[PDB]
Amino acid sequence: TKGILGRKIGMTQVFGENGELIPVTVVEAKENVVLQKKTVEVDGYNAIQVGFEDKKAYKKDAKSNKYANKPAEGHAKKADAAPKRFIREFRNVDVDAYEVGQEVSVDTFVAGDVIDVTGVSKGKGFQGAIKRHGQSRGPMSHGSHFHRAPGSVGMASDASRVFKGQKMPGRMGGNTVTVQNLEVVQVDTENKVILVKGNVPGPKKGLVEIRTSIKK
Amino acid sequence: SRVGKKIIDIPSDVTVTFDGNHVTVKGPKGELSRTLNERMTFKQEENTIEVVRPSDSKEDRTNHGTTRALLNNMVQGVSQGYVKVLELVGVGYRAQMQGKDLILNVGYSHPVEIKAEENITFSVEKNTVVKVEGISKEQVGALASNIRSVRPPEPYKGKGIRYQGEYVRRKEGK
Amino acid sequence: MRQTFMANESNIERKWYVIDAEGQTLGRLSSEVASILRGKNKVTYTPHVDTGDYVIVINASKIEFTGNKETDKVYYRHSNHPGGIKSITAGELRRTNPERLIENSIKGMLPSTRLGEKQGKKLFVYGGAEHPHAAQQPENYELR
Amino acid sequence: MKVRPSVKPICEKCKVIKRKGKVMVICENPKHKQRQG
RNA sequence: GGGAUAAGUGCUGAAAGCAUCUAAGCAUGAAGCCCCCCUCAAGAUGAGAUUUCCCAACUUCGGUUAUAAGAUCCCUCAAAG
RNA sequence: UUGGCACCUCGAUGUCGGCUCAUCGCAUCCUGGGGCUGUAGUCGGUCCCAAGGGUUGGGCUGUUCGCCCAUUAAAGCGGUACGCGAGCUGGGUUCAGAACGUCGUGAGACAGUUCGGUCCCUAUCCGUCGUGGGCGUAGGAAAUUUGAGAGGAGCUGUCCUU
Ligand SMILES: [Mg+2]
Ligand SMILES: [Mg+2]
Ligand SMILES: [Mg+2]
Ligand SMILES: [Mg+2]
Ligand SMILES: [Mg+2]
Ligand SMILES: [Mg+2]
Ligand SMILES: [Mg+2]
Ligand SMILES: [Mg+2]
Ligand SMILES: [Mg+2]
Ligand SMILES: [Mg+2]
Ligand SMILES: [Zn+2]
Repeated sequence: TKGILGRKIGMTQVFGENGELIPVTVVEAKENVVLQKKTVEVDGYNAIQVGFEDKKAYKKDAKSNKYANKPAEGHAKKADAAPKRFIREFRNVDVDAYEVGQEVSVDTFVAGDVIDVTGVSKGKGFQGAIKRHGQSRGPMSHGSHFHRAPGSVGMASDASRVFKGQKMPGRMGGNTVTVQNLEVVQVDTENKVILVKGNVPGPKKGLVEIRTSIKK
Repeated sequence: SRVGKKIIDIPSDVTVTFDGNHVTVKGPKGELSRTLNERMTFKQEENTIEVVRPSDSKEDRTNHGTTRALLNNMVQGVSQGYVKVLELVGVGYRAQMQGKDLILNVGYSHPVEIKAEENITFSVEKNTVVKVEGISKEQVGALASNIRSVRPPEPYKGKGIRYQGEYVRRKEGK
Repeated sequence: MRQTFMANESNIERKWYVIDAEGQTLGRLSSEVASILRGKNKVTYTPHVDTGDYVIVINASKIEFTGNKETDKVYYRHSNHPGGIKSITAGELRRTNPERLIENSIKGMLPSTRLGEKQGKKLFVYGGAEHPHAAQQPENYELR
Repeated sequence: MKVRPSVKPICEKCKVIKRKGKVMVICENPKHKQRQG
């Protein structure tokens, strides 16, 4: 079981051995370091905490997340590492295989590895029931005054209320999503890029977490 | 309980040891240990054992008969053992032994393998007869049932795994 | 003339007790603990204040049932979602979460009031024979 | 199996028994197998 | 895939010398049940855990104070709205 | 279901069908597990367990039904004010016009027919879907988290081989 953190760059295509067009997503997974190792003894569970992407060192009057705060700088320093923008825990990996301050390389994954990619999906803002919940529209003509409305939200005196889980307009997207059983097409060590077959959630520049597929 | 009243005669070779409710019986073939009913009281003689029920209540009467039988079975099992024989019927139905484990071919695309259990012996004769031998009557019975369950006998032609002395009802298909 | 004593926080003294659940029927243990928690065993018992004592229950895993309750006594909980009814048997609850089984049993015998909720918070239940409240210096209590 | 309120022996061989609190009939003839319900 | 089950199917077994899947005991058995998979989740007021950062003077000795780490106002913005 | 009764509502509890959105029961249509069979096999019949998921598009008619075309693993049956008109429609029905048959001396009338015919409302409270602020969580903070709970998902065909 392996895990790495990367940023989504975009999509492209690669030609397979038989000349099949393979839709791919380019992920850059440079600057991964094991910040901390969590153990059952101390934390009650085993995990490695990986910090990805170096951030600038602490300064006195930092006004942004670009510069590490004193708490963050200390945590990273314990691992003898530079402060990191993104930090995530991998429970799947074996703690013994890793040492604190160790670099996690893209070469950990190899071509043909089946992986699960986790990321936050693209935000869509306030969205109606048709787009958010894939509901059918009402008639567009024939006297209709019902087009993009959600429909009846209940029954009558029996229940005299709307049940929890009724599908209504609200904020859509910006949700954690895991796409399972994706494949590593290629690993570029020089550019620190992993090529994942298919597409993964979130905008370009978004954080992606790549893990060995849970289902095998 | 006439069964409960009947005494169990210990074979001279076999030795029965009672620790509280639990009883450990040692014989030439093997040693068997079980826990008998707490209420039942056991009187032991060199050549025989008697089980005694405290009350004539149904619960005591029921347990008395069972307790006697369980002790009797253990004693007989260690002395002589119990064996159940199963006979495969139908063309292409064969039994073979892979080490301790038994391999059964019974008109299936996949071969069926039954793993051997502790205190049980699987033996095959002619590839059409399988015998299960063990100290425990229950253990032999269970494994025999499992072997028989792999392919139960069909009514029309009698094809399947059956107990050697089992009777199968026969029907005419057409 | 009005002469009835009224207990108040200034004069109330709460003790700590340990009760062993081993070999005890759930309900019979439960009803006794409920009275101790509510101060019913004190002469200074006052309704509008908590005069009760803290109770530690140990060996909750070893609590007993009669008849076929282990399989036939079912706890039902609703999530407030349509079709959101969830059930686990008393026996399974004893295996998985014995502390909850005891806790819910006693709390169901306590009043559903602000005071009643407070009195239930004084109950500490443990599945094993060991508890972490040695500092409270609890006293063993034998159920009547 | 016959599931019926009236469970009774159909033939001489039929035997009335109780399993798990249910009146049942067992017999060599499979047709006469019964369970009260 | 796992655990426990339904209707079932048994093994051993008496009450009831026989018999009997059941009473004691022991197995097996469904898209179902509890998990396994995904998501939210400590206002879980029972408010949990780990790592790191900050740590002084006054004072009526009761406590206060602005400051620390940190975070905002305001401003340039978008992957967010 | 057709009724019986006339108990809440006549200072108003909108009524058929469809559309939108569902939700629940199981007496189960399909799929899963079984028993018996007048079960050779392939198929079936009947009964038991089982509500997890699934359960199509058309022609005619206002239709619900129902018949039919073509499918499907299957085209389940019921409750929810015959679910849902402050969510939609308004074809039927249930105003004023007109006409046919019929009845009436007539004015008119007909669970007979025919054509035409105004569907209002800026959401206070609960409920629901989203999204912030306060305080708490015995110092003040930055990150990473455990999971008590809760939600989601859960369906199937055909073909090849044996
Ligand atoms: Mg449409
Ligand atoms: Mg319009
Ligand atoms: Mg009859
Ligand atoms: Mg009257
Ligand atoms: Mg009114
Ligand atoms: Mg049923
Ligand atoms: Mg209606
Ligand atoms: Mg309405
Ligand atoms: Mg109209
Ligand atoms: Mg009329
Ligand atoms: Zn018969």
